[PDB]
Amino acid sequence: YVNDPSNYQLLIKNLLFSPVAFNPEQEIVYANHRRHSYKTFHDRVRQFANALTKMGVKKGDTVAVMDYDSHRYLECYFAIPMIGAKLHMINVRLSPEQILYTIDHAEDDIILIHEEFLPILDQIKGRIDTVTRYVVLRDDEECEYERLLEQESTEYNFPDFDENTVATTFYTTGTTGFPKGVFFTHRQLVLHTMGILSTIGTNASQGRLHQGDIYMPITPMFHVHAWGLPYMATMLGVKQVYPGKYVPDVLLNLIEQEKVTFSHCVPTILHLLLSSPKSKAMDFSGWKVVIGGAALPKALCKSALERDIDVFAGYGMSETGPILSIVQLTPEQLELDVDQQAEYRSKTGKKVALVEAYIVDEDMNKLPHDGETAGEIVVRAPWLTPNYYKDNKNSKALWRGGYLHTGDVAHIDDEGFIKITDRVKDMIKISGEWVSSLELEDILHQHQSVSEVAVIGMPHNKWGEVPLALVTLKEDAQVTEKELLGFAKDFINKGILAREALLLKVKIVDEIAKTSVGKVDKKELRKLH
Amino acid sequence: YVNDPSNYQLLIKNLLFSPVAFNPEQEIVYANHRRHSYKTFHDRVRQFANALTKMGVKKGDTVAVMDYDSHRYLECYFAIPMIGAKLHMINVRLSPEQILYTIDHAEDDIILIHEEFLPILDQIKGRIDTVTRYVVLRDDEECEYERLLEQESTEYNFPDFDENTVATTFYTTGTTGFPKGVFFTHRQLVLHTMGILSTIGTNASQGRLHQGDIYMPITPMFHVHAWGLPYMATMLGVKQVYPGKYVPDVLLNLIEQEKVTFSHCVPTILHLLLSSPKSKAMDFSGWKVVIGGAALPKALCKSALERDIDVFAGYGMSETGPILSIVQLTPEQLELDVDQQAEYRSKTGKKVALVEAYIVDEDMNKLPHDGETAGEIVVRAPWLTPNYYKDNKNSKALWRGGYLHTGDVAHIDDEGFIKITDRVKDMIKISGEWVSSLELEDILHQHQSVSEVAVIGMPHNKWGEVPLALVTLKEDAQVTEKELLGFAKDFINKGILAREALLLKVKIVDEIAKTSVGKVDKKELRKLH
Amino acid sequence: STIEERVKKIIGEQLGVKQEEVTNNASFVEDLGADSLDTVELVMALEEEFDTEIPDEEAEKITTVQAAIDYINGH
Amino acid sequence: STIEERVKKIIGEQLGVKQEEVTNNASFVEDLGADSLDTVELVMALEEEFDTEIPDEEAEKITTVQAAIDYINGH
Ligand SMILES: *O=P([O])([O])O[C]C([C])([C])[C]([O])C(=O)[N][C][C]C(=O)[N][C][C]SC(=O)[C][C][C][C][C]C(=O)O[C]
Ligand SMILES: *OP(=O)(O)OCC(C)(C)[C@H](O)C(=O)NCCC(=O)NCCSC(=O)CCCCCC(=O)OC
Ligand SMILES: Nc1ncnc2c1ncn2[C@@H]1O[C@H](COP(=O)(O)O)[C@@H](O)[C@H]1O
Ligand SMILES: Nc1ncnc2c1ncn2[C@@H]1O[C@H](COP(=O)(O)O)[C@@H](O)[C@H]1O
Repeated sequence: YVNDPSNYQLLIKNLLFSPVAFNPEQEIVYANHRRHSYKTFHDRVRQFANALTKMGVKKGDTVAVMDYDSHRYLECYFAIPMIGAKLHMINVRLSPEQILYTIDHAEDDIILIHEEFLPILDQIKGRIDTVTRYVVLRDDEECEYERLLEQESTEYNFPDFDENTVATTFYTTGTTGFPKGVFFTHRQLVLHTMGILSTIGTNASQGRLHQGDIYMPITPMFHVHAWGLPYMATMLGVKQVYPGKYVPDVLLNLIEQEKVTFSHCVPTILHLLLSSPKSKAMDFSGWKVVIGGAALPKALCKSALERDIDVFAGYGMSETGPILSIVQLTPEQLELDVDQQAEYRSKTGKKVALVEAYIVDEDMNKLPHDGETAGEIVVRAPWLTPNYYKDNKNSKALWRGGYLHTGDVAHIDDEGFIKITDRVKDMIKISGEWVSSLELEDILHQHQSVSEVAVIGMPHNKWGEVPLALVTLKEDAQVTEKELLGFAKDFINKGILAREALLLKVKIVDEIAKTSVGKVDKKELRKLH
Repeated sequence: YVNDPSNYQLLIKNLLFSPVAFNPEQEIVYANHRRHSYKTFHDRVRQFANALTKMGVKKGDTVAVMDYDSHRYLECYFAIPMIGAKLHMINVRLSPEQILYTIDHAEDDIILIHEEFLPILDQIKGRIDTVTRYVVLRDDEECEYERLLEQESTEYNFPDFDENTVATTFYTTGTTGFPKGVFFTHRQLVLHTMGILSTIGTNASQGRLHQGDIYMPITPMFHVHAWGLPYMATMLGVKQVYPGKYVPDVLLNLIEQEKVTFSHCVPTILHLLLSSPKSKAMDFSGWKVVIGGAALPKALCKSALERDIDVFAGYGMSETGPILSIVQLTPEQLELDVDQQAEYRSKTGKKVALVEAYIVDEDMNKLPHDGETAGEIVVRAPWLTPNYYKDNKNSKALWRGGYLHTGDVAHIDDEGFIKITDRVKDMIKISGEWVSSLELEDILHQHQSVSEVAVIGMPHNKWGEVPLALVTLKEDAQVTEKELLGFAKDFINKGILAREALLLKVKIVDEIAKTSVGKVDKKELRKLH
Repeated sequence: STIEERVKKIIGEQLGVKQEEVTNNASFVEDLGADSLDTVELVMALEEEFDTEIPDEEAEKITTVQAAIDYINGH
Repeated sequence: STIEERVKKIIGEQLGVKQEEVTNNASFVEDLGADSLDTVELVMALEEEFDTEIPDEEAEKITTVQAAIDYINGH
């Protein structure tokens, strides 16, 4: 690559080595396991670069990671892209068959896998062709990653290349035949960091991330860069605490003992934290959770506001950076009582800097922002995936009409608040994972005696939504719900179906509502059953 | 495309409309269903081109076909490539999950599916995204293909384009994680036709295909262009008989009633034909079967030679056109008795025109053709797939060292006869389908109590090879063969495993042979169990 | 439940044909349309229901209900 | 086979911990390391073995063996 130093490229190395602030004695904490300053973190990143170079990782290679939220994942967020390689983040919560498919599709060269994820590998390790090396990670001195790092020097000259080289990739299981691969460049990640820092750092007094915070993620960190927050924290040079496996009690202990002030999670985790008996004698009045999983319910928001938690909601998705919207309260709205506060904080929010976010109908006609008309959201931003990896038709359907199609139906108020009414599909979302209703319909239709199977979604608190199934039996056929539940469970036991179908809650009916054309009225069915 | 008429492009339309011979009143026979001359066949091809154009099929589209050997498949072999589209041939004998994977990978626009293959579709139809239209085929006047054709004119001006545009694609399930996609161009298919016609038409008196033959395939016709034979037959303008579903009695009736003289099959089908009671009072002394499935056994060859059948063997594979080698007997060898004849006719044969076929060791060192030294076969020819579709690492391993790696270990005599000794892997091949030993090993290792599972292959006549499994039980564990057989069968019942594992024949042992390094001695195990 | 009734009901369950409509001369491939592979899991259940072991040489000999009936009643 | 023994053996079979080593105060998530999802198929088999129906509100209340034991013996 011809440098031309006057021509500046936006790279992740500039994010690490040209931060907003850098205190060499600020800490990085891995829960009750490890602690080390920022200087040793930089040294470790350089050592990891040396180790990867020794392993034979070139500028076009892919390194896949499968582990929990820890300092090692933070080191991988930086070392692998800075060498010019591609970081493939594996969703450990997918079924083994889907995990194997994503590994084969991405063509990973090296795999860094945690010890306790080894069983999942053991039932797919035979069918993996591209992988040359496995590095097994442990939480003790026995870790292979740690032994690899300590054989290397803390010196390394990181290359400079084009800012449009791909940095990260991960696979979204949004309803389709197979998982789809998204990817982002160095430029896009740097611009996402800068834009969101501009948006949420400049807020007057509420819901701001600044250089005095202490950050602890509660998002799995293989889900779209942990909403980009680990990159931002490193940019601000703040104390970072990584909990590892999510356990409510140890999480609360970390919050108390480390004085965490900024976190992000999904509604289920927040509900679990609030329902824990250990969370009654704690001081929560310094904490700034961002809820972005799905549809922060107003009841949970009110329950959190009485604990003195600055809870606000945000909107994004796998294809969008992810962050697209955040709720910011004006100083007049900061003095409303708890009910109106809960109503405002549970909206999807206003769009962030450099985002367009129109609302459109099926003919690509921009609807008015009158506050009640609904349509699909279409966006333009500096950090959107241009297409799906190794895909053409779905890529064209993603960017139809010159805009990125989110797949969510919402209405936009006069001041700019966005409220998502539904999806453009009849799909379910159990907790933070995607599950397809059509696939469950087919699996249940493969039963011995089934007339019509239609799967709809019903709301929930510990899960957000449950995949209700409605089955009509054949002539003189009588099978209990246990039979069909076990039949569906058998598929999950083979690694075909994700574990989120373990609470399917099937229901036997005899009449199926159908439209004038005859299509199953899933909205009417939801209002019925 | 700029034509430049002096610049000649090798296209399949030139194969259809500039044949070696064209008799407008020669017949095309679909067994007991339909008969029509070559003139109506040309008219039907033009009508099918018109119908595909009306459906919106452009020059880059893919049309997938899923049916039996019939006149419709022959029409698809010509119409779809001539329009410039790509013909994806679906292997109906793969598991539904693999079929769905191949459909999604190839991104088919239209699917032409037979009526009796509908159930397989019904359990994957939900997870198909790219397909816009299904055409259901039947053997009566109710067929949708027939109704589509009769609404169109018999006039069409076929385009001329570059000869390097892709014509056909199909997926090989040779041992890997997922099926691999091969593809060929118009030029490659035309050159394969011309080269094999030159090789087998110029033979003096034995095993030749000429303009007076009557041709009937017994290869499924979705397996690598039916060895290219339907293209050759059309070039020679000979009578063609298509049997449909392979049933030994109806096949024998067609052979007798239509006076078939040239066919190709795999050893299993030939064994079934010879073992049929209807095949004792028939005159087989005009028939020229080519056996190319795998390792034509000498016993079957002798049994066929006593019926006055000109049986000879050939060698090819999915990546190679397929044809690479054919056995041709010199007039001195035509007077040997039945035993030496059977020995010679069962070899893999000499290479065909324009084929190189060296024998090499693991360091790419060309071994001598002394007749006993063995090595892997590496080939160069005008009709080899340049790589696997949407694949990089396996593509590089396929063409390592500038030659195509077959994966078969053989030795070459002084005169040029090739004899395949084994594979470069421990893989099984039940009848004409590929089955992976490693995947079965993993599935069985997922059992409640298993110590070591190793799968080897043992020979057979009705199947060619059976996938023997050797399982060592855990401490104080005793499970019968029925348990493990049913456990494996359950996976097949879910569409995960191919039906060729229904004769696994597991075996319980307590000692596993291991090398000095410790690897399971699969050859020693085969000699043991 | 004689030997013939059991054999016919195995055949009906395997190939999906009603046992009341099964004939003694029905051929697995030609008449009942059973694929060569299906006929092998067929032989498998015959053994399973008669607690015997069918050798391969004999397994290829059975192609109609009659065959299987004779082989079983004879052991 | 009392109620407590049955409950403990369900817990051991589900979470893989030996029933002889199960304690009355063991917590499904903290002590036995059961994922929130695993604890739901847990409640499923409790009902299956006691032929009852656990309402969701109560299903969230059980997090230790003791809980489940009390809920079951009380019905
Ligand atoms: O501890 P339990 O009992 O096992 O709890 C079960 C549960 C819910 C799985 C548990 O909380 C847990 O461990 N993980 C919860 C699942 C989760 O964390 N899902 C998060 C990923 S969802 C996602 O990627 C959405 C991406 C778009 C969001 C962008 C955004 O919000 O921008 C603001
Ligand atoms: O069901 P049945 O009638 O009792 O018999 C069972 C089988 C499946 C064996 C039956 O014969 C059948 O219907 N089909 C047999 C399977 C088959 O036909 N396989 C053929 C494809 S194998 C292949 O593609 C090899 C390609 C390379 C060969 C190239 C070559 O030979 O060049 C000369
Ligand atoms: N704040 C939110 N409000 C409502 N739905 C949300 C919110 N954040 C995410 N979602 C939904 O969760 C989905 C994320 O899925 P994905 O990123 O593709 O893996 C989005 O497409 C939304 O439908
Ligand atoms: N005449 C033959 N003799 C021996 N093996 C053969 C012969 N024809 C095919 N085969 C084998 O069958 C395989 C075909 O598999 P494929 O074409 O990849 O789908 C080849 O790779 C060979 O191993």
